Amino acid sequence: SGTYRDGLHMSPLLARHVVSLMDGGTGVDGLREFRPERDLISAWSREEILDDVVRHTMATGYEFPWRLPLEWPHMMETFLQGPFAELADRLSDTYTPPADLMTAIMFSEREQQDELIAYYADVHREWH
Amino acid sequence: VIVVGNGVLGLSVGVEIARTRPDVRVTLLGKPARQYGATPAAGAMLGAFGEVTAHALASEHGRKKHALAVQAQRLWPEWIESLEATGTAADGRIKTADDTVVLLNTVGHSALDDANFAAVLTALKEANAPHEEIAVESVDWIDPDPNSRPLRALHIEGEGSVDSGILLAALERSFLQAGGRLHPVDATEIRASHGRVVVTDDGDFLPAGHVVVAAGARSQRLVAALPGLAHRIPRIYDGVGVSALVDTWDGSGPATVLRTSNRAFACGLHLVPRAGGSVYIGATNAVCLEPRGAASIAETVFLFNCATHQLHRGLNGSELRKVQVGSRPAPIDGFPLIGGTSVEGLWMLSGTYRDGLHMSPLLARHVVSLMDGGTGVDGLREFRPERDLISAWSREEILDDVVRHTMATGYEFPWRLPLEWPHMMETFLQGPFAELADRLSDTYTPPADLMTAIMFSEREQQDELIAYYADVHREWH
Amino acid sequence: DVIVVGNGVLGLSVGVEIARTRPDVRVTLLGKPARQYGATPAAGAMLGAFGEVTAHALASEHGRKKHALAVQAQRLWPEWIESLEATGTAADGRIKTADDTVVLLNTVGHSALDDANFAAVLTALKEANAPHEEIAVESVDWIDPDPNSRPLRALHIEGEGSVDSGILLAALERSFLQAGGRLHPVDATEIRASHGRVEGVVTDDGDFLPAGHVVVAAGARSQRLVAALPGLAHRIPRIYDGVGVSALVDTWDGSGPATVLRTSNRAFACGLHLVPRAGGSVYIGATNAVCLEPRGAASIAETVFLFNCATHQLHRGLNGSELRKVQVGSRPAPIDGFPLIGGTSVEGLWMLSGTYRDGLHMSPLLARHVVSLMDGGTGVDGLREFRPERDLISAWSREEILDDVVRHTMATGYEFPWRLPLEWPHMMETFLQGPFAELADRLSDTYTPPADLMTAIMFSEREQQDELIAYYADVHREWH
Ligand SMILES: Cc1cc2nc3c(=O)[nH]c(=O)nc-3n(C[C@H](O)[C@H](O)[C@H](O)COP(=O)(O)OP(=O)(O)OC[C@H]3O[C@@H](n4cnc5c(N)ncnc54)[C@H](O)[C@@H]3O)c2cc1C
Ligand SMILES: Cc1cc2nc3c(=O)[nH]c(=O)nc-3n(C[C@H](O)[C@H](O)[C@H](O)COP(=O)(O)OP(=O)(O)OC[C@H]3O[C@@H](n4cnc5c(N)ncnc54)[C@H](O)[C@@H]3O)c2cc1C
Ligand SMILES: Cc1cc2nc3c(=O)[nH]c(=O)nc-3n(C[C@H](O)[C@H](O)[C@H](O)COP(=O)(O)OP(=O)(O)OC[C@H]3O[C@@H](n4cnc5c(N)ncnc54)[C@H](O)[C@@H]3O)c2cc1C
Ligand SMILES: NCC(=O)N[C@@H]1[C@H](O)[C@@H](OC(N)=O)[C@@H](CO)O[C@H]1/N=C1\N[C@@H]2[C@H](O)CNC(=O)[C@H]2N1
Ligand SMILES: NCC(=O)N[C@@H]1[C@H](O)[C@@H](OC(N)=O)[C@@H](CO)O[C@H]1/N=C1\N[C@@H]2[C@H](O)CNC(=O)[C@H]2N1
Repeated sequence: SGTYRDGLHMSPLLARHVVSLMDGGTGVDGLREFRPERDLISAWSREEILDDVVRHTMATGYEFPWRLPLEWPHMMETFLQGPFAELADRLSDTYTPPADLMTAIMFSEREQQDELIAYYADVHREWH
Repeated sequence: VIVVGNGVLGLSVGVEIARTRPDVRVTLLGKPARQYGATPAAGAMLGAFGEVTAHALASEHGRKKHALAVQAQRLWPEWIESLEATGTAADGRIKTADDTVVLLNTVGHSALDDANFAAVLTALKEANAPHEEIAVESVDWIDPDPNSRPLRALHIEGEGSVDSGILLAALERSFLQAGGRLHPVDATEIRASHGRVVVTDDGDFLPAGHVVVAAGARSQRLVAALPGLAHRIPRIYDGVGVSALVDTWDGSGPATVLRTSNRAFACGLHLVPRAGGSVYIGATNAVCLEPRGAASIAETVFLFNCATHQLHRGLNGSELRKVQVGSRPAPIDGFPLIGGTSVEGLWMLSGTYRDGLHMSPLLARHVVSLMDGGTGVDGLREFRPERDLISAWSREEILDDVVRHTMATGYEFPWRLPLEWPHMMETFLQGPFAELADRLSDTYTPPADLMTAIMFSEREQQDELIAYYADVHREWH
Repeated sequence: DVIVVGNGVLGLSVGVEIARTRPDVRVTLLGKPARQYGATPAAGAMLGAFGEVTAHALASEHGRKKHALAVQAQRLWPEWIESLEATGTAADGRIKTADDTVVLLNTVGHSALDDANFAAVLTALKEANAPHEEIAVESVDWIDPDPNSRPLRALHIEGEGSVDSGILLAALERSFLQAGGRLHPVDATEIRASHGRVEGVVTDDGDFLPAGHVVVAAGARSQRLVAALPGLAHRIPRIYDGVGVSALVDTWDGSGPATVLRTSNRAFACGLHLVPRAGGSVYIGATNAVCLEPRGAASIAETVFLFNCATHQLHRGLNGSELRKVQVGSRPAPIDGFPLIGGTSVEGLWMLSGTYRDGLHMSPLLARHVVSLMDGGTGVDGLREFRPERDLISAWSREEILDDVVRHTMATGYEFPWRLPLEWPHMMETFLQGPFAELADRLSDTYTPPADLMTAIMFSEREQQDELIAYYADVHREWH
């Protein structure tokens, strides 16, 4: 599971991998990293993800595509940085959600954000 | 008597001093270039009811300003008669229209345009002013883009316009006729000693027992060099305004002023009729911490786009005669600086922002009455030039207003964007403006027009304002 | 005595060349400092050769000749500038403002113009062995476009540059005086000829100036001036006003690009370009509308369109930059789409006009051509077809022009750029064909106006259309 955009494409390879593991083999070399039972992976710095989430947020405008005064995109770029930086810091000292999930958390209810702070904390206690 | 400044205010007080005191020599300073001059860039509308906003009529200070504008309106017919009397047919007519039509369209924020249309209607009813809501199909001349068209229209009777250029010529002519002397140089410094009252930019010195400062946006910078007055006269900034003269495709023009209510950050759309197949369109407004003598591309495009879509598509193929730029004197606390000073013989007539020209006859009569030992006009006492910064609104009201006006710049464009985006911008604008207001001062909050300028200024310019606000608190509290 | 009528780039350029190569003769140049309707002072200006290439131009014999002349003109510019700057000092300023041009391809226009014209420019550069390369858009210096208006392809053309048209005019005036030329700041009212020879020029102050040579380079007024002579009303092709709007902008930070920045030519010979200037200024242009009467002022529409394209397609920083000046000049727009260069049936009467978008670029070559002809030479080979005294050229079939005028009409939509329901462009394509086909058939059995002029005629008054039907008929009777 957790194949997001390309499980269907990878299906023949992923199926062969799991069957090899079930038969006492090692399957496909690179897939060991993606063991289902693991600490949350941190593939990017908080800094990389905060740049990415602001860039992707701005991209939702250009993809529409919007038409607006030329000052406005510069205003939105600078006023988006603070709130996303604040959310990332509030969520966990160690884990940063990738951009796709961070925007969903940003626009979720306070209760759902607090539940994620608890989840991230409980995962840290289990693995640190 | 020396009048410093050759705008509508300087020349209007100059004319009234010269006429009512034939004993005294009155000299008026300022150059024909009229650098940063608001008056020559003005249409201009004799704006009283047209200037009504919900926000203005919710503060005590705003309801006073409105009352003065209504009083000023009554002086205009005899003031024009008395200025045209010193000239001939060939000098042209000061008055270009008697009536104004206010248009409501959807090319703006509902939170400004809907509220302000209702407030104008209300203020007209309260004052028993002659007006009626008319069918949009009965408004003459206009040919808007259907997607930008008005759906409601308001005819205001006896609210009109003047040619600001013919007004200036008539004031100069009337000043000379009454014995005034025009010296085409700029004041560099006001000289005072032992608390009593000009060095000019050619090096000369002119003595006087009365100095009236009406130097538009430069008025406070000139008086603030005197001892203590740096933190006792409220700062005046440049409300930079862009307008245009257009020769219409067929030489036609509307019989009335055409306008919207005031829009984001005291911008607004209007067309003022002119003689000889020309129209005036205006006007943008941006508070700048340093003066600027040239229109931006953005200001030009916005003014032209609004006029062609919301007023007449015929303006699209019409010839651009002139792009005009002037500085509305923008007082830091949002109210004019009119009257006497702690220095004997030193008077100030400035910080009139959008409507100094309209109020000129009343403001001139007020200052002359004060100079002759009178009390002048009742309601103008609150606008003493030497004062603590007025706080006409709560920090909360101003933070709601600045976010609303910021959003309005979008709806006025008008923008097209995903429907989630306006909600995102509303919530993400609140924090930064709240943070700026708290950082600037514990006591003073700049009005919205100035707050947005401060928000997008350099850190050095923000820090300088924090020092200014602190020094003003120490002087007055 | 030689009299040059006109003080634009063409008049002054031929003036300089006559004065320099004939020190024996007195050369007098007419025209006032106001330069009313003057194309030259409103120009950036680009030394446009490859940048001016369109698919449509390079599909006609007459268009491939014009291109060849523009390539020839380019080779003269380095020595021409050297020879003009040599008569001045450092403090007079540099004529050259850039050496190179970047052509940008964005989607703020019709694919049928911009895609076809980008390919045609690339092809014409390859054919002429001109130094150039397709570069990464990320490697174009200075530009900061709106992402939705950004270029996705860019073409660096080496040795295709720009001049400050104002410093060029000053350097031409200076160089003219240095070579013994005399400037008389009045306008010609009338050319006098008798027994098929030039006598001289009546000026607007009432005076009469005698001469054995008169060169007319009065821009858009050139044909109206020569047509008063016997027979010539229907023997010299009419020139109209290609009214052009440009602007000088002081950039927010005093910066400017190192190269010319431009698109290919767009709807009705409009186009977007930025020409570098000294002292924190840039030139942006340029609109184009053929007008049947002259117009001295930009429209609101022209100003907004120029500013909107520059701020979105070139640099968003121009949005907050200060407008110094809106400039208006008249491109001399010949009715048959080709210049009027050379000799006349009247001895001593020469004409140098109808250069539309690229008179300034071709000036050194056109000046050398007319001087060679005046000295009994043949001048430049390819310029014979553009004799000023001619039947109207028919460089394209009526069919080609009707396809072109509809395509350019549609392009005015895509260049805005418009947003409308997807059925609407297909409806407009089909409903535009009939009216333009009807106009072309009504105007003449033989002559078809080029697209730029046809749209102007389409939206002119019935009286102005009828006058053109009479003109075209009178020209047919004179030549056929
Ligand atoms: C719009 C879209 C476009 C896509 N395009 C591509 C593409 O172009 N290329 C590509 O490679 N992939 C594409 N994908 C899919 C991507 O590859 C996925 O990662 C992949 O399909 C996941 O497959 P899955 O079998 O894990 O999950 P699913 O396809 O979701 O199958 C899981 C199934 O289990 C069932 N189920 C749930 N709970 C239970 C239960 N308790 N007991 C039994 N059954 C249960 C569900 O009903 C469902 O049928 C796309 C997906 C979407 C949504
Ligand atoms: C775009 C625009 C539109 C407007 N529209 C309207 C309208 O519709 N209705 C309306 O009522 N009003 C309008 N106004 C004007 C508004 O009322 C102003 O508040 C008013 O014009 C201010 O007049 P003033 O004499 O105080 O200043 P100004 O008109 O600026 O005159 C001050 C003069 O002092 C000169 N000066 C500066 N320094 C010195 C010095 N050291 N010595 C001497 N002289 C000096 C300046 O060059 C200038 O000429 C408009 C203004 C602008 C810019
Ligand atoms: C907006 C715009 C942009 C341009 N951009 C470019 C560019 O990027 N690159 C380029 O190569 N070229 C450019 N051009 C110019 C183009 O090449 C023109 O074809 C060229 O300038 C024509 O030169 P001219 O000397 O024939 O005309 P003009 O410049 O019009 O000169 C004619 C002069 O004669 C004067 N005159 C008129 N009547 C009389 C009379 N009776 N007697 C005496 N004098 C008279 C006029 O006032 C005028 O000054 C541009 C032009 C415009 C309008
Ligand atoms: N790039 C040239 C161009 O677009 N030509 C147009 C063209 O012929 C038709 O429009 C489309 N879109 O095809 C046409 C429909 O009326 O209007 C044209 N535009 C004009 N003509 C006006 C006059 O010269 C005076 N005032 C202006 O501002 C000019 N604007
Ligand atoms: N009606 C006033 C207004 O919209 N104010 C803007 C406002 O403060 C912010 O933008 C929004 N939309 O809220 C802000 C973000 O930089 O820009 C403001 N506008 C400007 N500042 C520029 C400078 O004065 C010089 N050149 C221009 O062209 C001016 N335009």
